Amino acid sequence: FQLTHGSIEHTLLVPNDLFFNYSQLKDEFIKTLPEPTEGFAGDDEPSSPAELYGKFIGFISNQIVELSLKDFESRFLDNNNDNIHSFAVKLLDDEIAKVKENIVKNYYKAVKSINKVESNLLYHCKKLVAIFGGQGNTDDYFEELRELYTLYQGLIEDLLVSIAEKLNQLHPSFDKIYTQGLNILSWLKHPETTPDQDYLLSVPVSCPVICVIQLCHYTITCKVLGLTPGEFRNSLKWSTGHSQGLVTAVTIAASDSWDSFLKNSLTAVSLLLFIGSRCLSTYPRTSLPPTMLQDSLDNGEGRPSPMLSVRDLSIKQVEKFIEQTNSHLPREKHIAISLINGARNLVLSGPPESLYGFNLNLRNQKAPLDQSRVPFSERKLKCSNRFLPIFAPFHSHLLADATELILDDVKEHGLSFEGLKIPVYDTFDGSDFQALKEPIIDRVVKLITELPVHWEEATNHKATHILDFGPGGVSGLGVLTHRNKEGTGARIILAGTLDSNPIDDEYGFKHEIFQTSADKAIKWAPDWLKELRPTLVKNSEGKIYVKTKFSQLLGRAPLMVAGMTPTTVNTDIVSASLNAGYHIELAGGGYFSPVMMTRAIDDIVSRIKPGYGLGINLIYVNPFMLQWGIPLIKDLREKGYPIQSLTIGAGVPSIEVATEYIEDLGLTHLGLKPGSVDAISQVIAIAKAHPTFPIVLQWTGGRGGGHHSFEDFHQPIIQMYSKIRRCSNIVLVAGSGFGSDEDTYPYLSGYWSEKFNYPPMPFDGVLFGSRVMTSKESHTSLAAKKLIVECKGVPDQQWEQTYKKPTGGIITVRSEMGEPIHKIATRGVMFWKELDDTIFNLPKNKLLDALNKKRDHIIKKLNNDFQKPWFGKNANGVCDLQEMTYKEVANRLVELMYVKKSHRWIDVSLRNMY
Amino acid sequence: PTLAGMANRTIKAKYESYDAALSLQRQVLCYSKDAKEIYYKP
Amino acid sequence: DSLWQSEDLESVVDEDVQRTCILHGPVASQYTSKVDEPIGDILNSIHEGHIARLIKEEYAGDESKIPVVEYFGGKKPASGNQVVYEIDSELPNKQEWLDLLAGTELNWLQAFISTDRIVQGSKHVSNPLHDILTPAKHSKVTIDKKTKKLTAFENIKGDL
Amino acid sequence: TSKAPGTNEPYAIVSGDYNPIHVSRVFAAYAKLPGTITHGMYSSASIRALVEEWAANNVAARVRAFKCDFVGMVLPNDTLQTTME
Ligand SMILES: Cc1cc2nc3c(=O)[nH]c(=O)nc-3n(C[C@H](O)[C@H](O)[C@H](O)COP(=O)(O)O)c2cc1C
Repeated sequence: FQLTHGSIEHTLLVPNDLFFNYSQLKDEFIKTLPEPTEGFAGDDEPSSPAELYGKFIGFISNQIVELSLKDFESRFLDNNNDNIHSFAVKLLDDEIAKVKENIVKNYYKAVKSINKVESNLLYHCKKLVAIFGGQGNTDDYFEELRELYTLYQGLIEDLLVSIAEKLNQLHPSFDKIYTQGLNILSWLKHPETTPDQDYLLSVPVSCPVICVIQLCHYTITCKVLGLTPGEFRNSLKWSTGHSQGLVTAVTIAASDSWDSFLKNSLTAVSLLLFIGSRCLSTYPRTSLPPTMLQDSLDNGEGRPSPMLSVRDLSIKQVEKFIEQTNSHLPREKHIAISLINGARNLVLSGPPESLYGFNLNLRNQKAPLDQSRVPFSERKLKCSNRFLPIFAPFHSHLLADATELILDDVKEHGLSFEGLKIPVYDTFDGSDFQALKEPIIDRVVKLITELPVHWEEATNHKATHILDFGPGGVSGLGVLTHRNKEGTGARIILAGTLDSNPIDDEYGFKHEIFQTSADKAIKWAPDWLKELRPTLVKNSEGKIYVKTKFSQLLGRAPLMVAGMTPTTVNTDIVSASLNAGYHIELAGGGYFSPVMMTRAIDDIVSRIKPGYGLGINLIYVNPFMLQWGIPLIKDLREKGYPIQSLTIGAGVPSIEVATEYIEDLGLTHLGLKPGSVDAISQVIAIAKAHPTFPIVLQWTGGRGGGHHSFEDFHQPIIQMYSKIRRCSNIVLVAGSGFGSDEDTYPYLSGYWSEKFNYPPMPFDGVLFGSRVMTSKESHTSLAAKKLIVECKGVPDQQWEQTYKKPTGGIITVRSEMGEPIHKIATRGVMFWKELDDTIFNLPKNKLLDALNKKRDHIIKKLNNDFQKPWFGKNANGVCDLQEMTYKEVANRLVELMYVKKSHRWIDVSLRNMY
Repeated sequence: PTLAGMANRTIKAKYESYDAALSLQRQVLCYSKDAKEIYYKP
Repeated sequence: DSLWQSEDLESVVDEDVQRTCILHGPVASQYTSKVDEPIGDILNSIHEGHIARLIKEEYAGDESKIPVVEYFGGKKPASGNQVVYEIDSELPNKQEWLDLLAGTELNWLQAFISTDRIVQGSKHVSNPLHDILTPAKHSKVTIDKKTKKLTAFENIKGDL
Repeated sequence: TSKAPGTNEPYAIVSGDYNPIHVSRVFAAYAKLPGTITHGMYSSASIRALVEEWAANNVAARVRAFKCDFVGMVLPNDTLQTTME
């Protein structure tokens, strides 16, 4: 057979009379197909041979249909016969969603009864968890049910028809608030009959429809796998829901054989109908002043709603703001915590006017700002608050008086959930609904109307697989809870929508639940404690090493000495520190030409044992360093020197620079210490560009060091760890104020994040820059070492106030280029700080005048306090360079450039100047 | 505007959160400068 | 050029430390307390402390429970006795072929095949094996035993 | 924009103005006016709702003298572009 359209065709082996009948159906089918669009980028034009086959079988679906079904399944669904979604997304990734959903629909139209247990990798290995979304997940929620009805007709048409009759029967029960009805079938089948999104979003309407979406997704997950609800629910470890989905969760827990499942769906739908109608009757939303919504809109804000979502702020801060607004509002238009989606994700219920005033206060207090040049302790807080698409203040006192009415109305219809099989986690208290003295429906109604939602506490799961059946999908509850459980080993599957999988492959999808091959069907999110656990290992000689992602590459301990221009330019410190068996990167900052760098590298190579390897550190701020050092490193590598690593200092290079550094010069790994969230993003992009080349980060918080890109050591690596570990070749090591096992072990084992309430976040290694100064191998002067030791330290919380005074004998000073340097508060360093606070900060004209007026004072200060004295001084007396005889100039040059005790000049170039 | 300015900074120092919560859009106007707003002549 | 003074203090004016600027970390200064001790000693103390924490926590304080390998290193972060591999030209991945020849155990031949670099008198040059064992078309390879020996044959002048 | 109601029964019931020309087809046909036109008082109240909404800020203190004249005529399910300045 030649079923074809454009440059695609499919071959079917048909019996003779069957071939005549198939030819009849084929000319009839091409009578309906459209012409090629020169790319198959149209609407009804198939873009794949199997898309054409699906169109053909769907046409017949309005003996040959079985043949086409079997041929299609054998040709394209290789063991994924029930998993047409997997094929659809295979087309999306390799071969848009409209045609993918169309092939899915045509296949499901064609199939016979699907009562066959699908091998979904043992349905994801038998902990299965079912979460249900709530209200406000998405604005255009109704199109979700539109596509659901259109494309899964054979599976949930019966359910939708049942819901339509149930709701049209429920309206006579009490009353109709529904100015445009609630007949869902008419709206779905006739697009013109459907009212506007505002009326659809009105709660008495929307709550039944959101229940419809959840129950439809559950019914699809049952029928596709051929699993009755009574046994699918058994497969689930437990189930719960958001602000609205908890009723669906308890109903699914009460599921049974299909006949009883329809009764369960009736119960859930009637309960949500009563909840929505009673809530709207108790608090009907009113007109909203147009000047007020205009003011809200012209400040980057959405339409005001009875719920306001605030992100990037803690419950305590958000609560303090509500207390201000409530103190200045009457009790009856107060704002209360409606739901706590996470530590930095909240939603607050109340009147839209009260929440608008709330948002005015929050906009006044917030900032737009490029605060990278501002210390972290004094940085203004950022947040992105917006109103959810909802028309009711759920979980607030406004609907509290609707509660008793809801229960009284429920008691008349026999609505009662008693026989729950799986646990249903309480959305507020977190416990199981099974162990409740009061009726389950009473508790759930009180939850949805009055009580808040501590979402994380409710979903304190101990499970591996979670699936969201609610509205929103990508914008729904699954993605929201995935952020809360990124690193705890939880895999969220969005079992309510088919789409191309995330480009970073973070949460699953309908295709992922329905896959049958146990490589994409079974997908586990990273559990950092387990997969980055600091392990131990032993060598043949018996030496014990700490096996991590960092120690594994180096073959030695995961405790490096970072590059240091003053401290790690000596040949001996590098050579002996390496001979101790610890990686150290010789800094180039003390070397100003390739000949000096080559001499130092040669000396270190000669002084280290065979089989050894060192690293080099280069500063990216100065292009001269790069242009003389990168060719030298390439030359030494082509020679075959033991240079193992290149650590690029402050300033992550561009993608092209990282590319040439990774390919041209053959290093084992590339140290790429960033100093900001953006710089970490650049490093991640470089690692993506080179997925196989190891890249050790060496991220430094700027709390300790020399030149510190001032940040916090915790927050950036708290919010970027998740994005850092989605990279097989990024190795995560961090320093910035580490000097002992006591303060490094929590970071190695990941326990450091417990205080922040994040999953354990193990670190591959740690770098020690300031702890190794006092080491005997370092050539820093003994008086300098005594000063380093005698200067006390500063706990982490108090580091950032070093800009103002000597925190533990260390202060921040401005560079010639403006970068801040942490320096011990010596007399010279304090003079430096005084000058860069009082003189160098002034404009040029004011700089010179102030320079003279305070030069009268600076000459003395340079003489008594700084490295560089005033050259004009003679025996004590302050003189200018003009008040100087040639003899005393020469004498001063001897005194200041030639060392008497060592009987040598400081430097040959100084001798040449003399 | 000797009184308009001090009324402005009074509401700023004392009634900022009050105005926010109650959704009060205070418009301080002076005959010297904001005459167009006084006479509704935008 | 203010950084060298802390290293060479015998030259600055009167060898006074307070006149020199020394870079250091406020959070690490509390841990930095001891004068003139070996850098190897410092790093050994840190490593041994970490090993003590790990042995107490994840191994019940028994060193015999630590997994043992002949050599520790050479593993990229982004990654019977008688076997015969007939190499072809269709698609034998270099990495997969070298891994198969290297084997599973962290033994001498595993190191000597999977390692990407060779040392020549303290000189890291390219591994000659990644050139010799490179996929050709007829480089049939054979290991006699898990730790006995390895042999690679080729159809030279029409004779294997 | 304000939209006249699909039927005039609810306004007739609530206001007490049971004039058949608004609800009964036969009486409108007899009166020769074009169909069951909507209540002019419905139109006035619906556009004064626009005034109270936009000109005020949902503030009931601003409700004061509201003159209105039914110059034309409005059918049910009629979309009307109100303008005020
Ligand atoms: C004296 C000194 C010099 C440093 N020089 C450099 C440098 O030249 N290039 C660079 O990227 N980092 C440099 N650093 C930063 C270190 O590599 C490391 O990040 C820092 O010392 C960690 O501080 P901590 O051990 O107190 O936590 C220097 C640090 C110090 C203390």
